[PDB]
Amino acid sequence: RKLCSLDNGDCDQFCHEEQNSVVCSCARGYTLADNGKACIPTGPYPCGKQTL
Amino acid sequence: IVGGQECKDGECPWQALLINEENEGFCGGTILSEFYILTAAHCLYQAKRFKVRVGDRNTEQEEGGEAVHEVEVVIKHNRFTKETYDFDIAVLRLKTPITFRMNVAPACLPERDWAESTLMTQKTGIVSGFGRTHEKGRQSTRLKMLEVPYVDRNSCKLSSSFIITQNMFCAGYDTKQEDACQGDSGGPHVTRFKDTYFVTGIVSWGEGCARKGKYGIYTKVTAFLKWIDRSMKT
Ligand SMILES: CN(C)Cc1nccn1-c1ccc(N2CC[C@H](NS(=O)(=O)CCc3ccc(Cl)s3)C2=O)c(F)c1
Ligand SMILES: [Ca+2]
Ligand SMILES: [Mg+2]
Repeated sequence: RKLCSLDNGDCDQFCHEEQNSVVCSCARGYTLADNGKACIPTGPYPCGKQTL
Repeated sequence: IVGGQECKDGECPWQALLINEENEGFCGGTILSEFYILTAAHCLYQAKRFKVRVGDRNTEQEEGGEAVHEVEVVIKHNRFTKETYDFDIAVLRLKTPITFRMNVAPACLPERDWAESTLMTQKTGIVSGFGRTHEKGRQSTRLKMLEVPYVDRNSCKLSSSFIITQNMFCAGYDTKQEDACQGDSGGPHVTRFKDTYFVTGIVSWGEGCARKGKYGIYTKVTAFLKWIDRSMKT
């Protein structure tokens, strides 16, 4: 397994393979972190998080 | 939900409940955004007029987070038919936006390719609702959730008395007494990935509830992602 097939390419959320390299992205309401892998909620009550 | 567990505080915040004129739940839905609810198209035939309740976990008490919303626009997939149950999907635009808070938050919509290769290949998804707790009983007054394994598509087709189209998938158990049930339809099937829950299905139909050799049948949300996006822009 390589790229997106290897542990989701180290992405928090979406993983795409472009020109043979991993490209991470995030759901609406999240911004891709400076490391280009993590997804940071832009505001309160981001989608898909339990309200704990 | 037959079997499974109660949703505890904050655990199923994307659950919505379609309530009829008598303030009784008849179907579930999934909160997609402040203005939109995802449900099953067949649910639209179970009540003449209905509203959407969010933030409820116990239909017998008032925990202060509950909110009722009127529906402004019903967007039903133009290909749905009771004859095949294919295209069992609809989107509701609410008249007023939902206020997110404890027990009220949207589920994430995933990207299609990634959802098919990474979410639907996970061992399990989670189904939730206020439906019956046994095939012959009454609706649950408490919101429940249940972990349901993804079922191999070939096995799914072999087990079914009706055609499983490409817009459907199977989840649940062969013999274990756990499954969605009456009143759960239209509700969420979500898949967890790194502590984030993505919409993967809509509770659609089953030949009874938790029957041996039968599974629950879900609308494949990944097949409708462009349709949902289009529906949310108008
Ligand atoms: C034969 N056609 C007229 C209808 C049809 N075409 C394809 C599949 N079906 C259906 C088959 C069975 C079916 N039934 C029969 C009764 C059952 N109702 S229910 O409220 O218990 C729903 C139970 C569920 C159990 C698991 C899930 Cl995911 S939903 C149900 O959904 C149903 F609603 C549609
Ligand atoms: Ca309540
Ligand atoms: Mg079964």
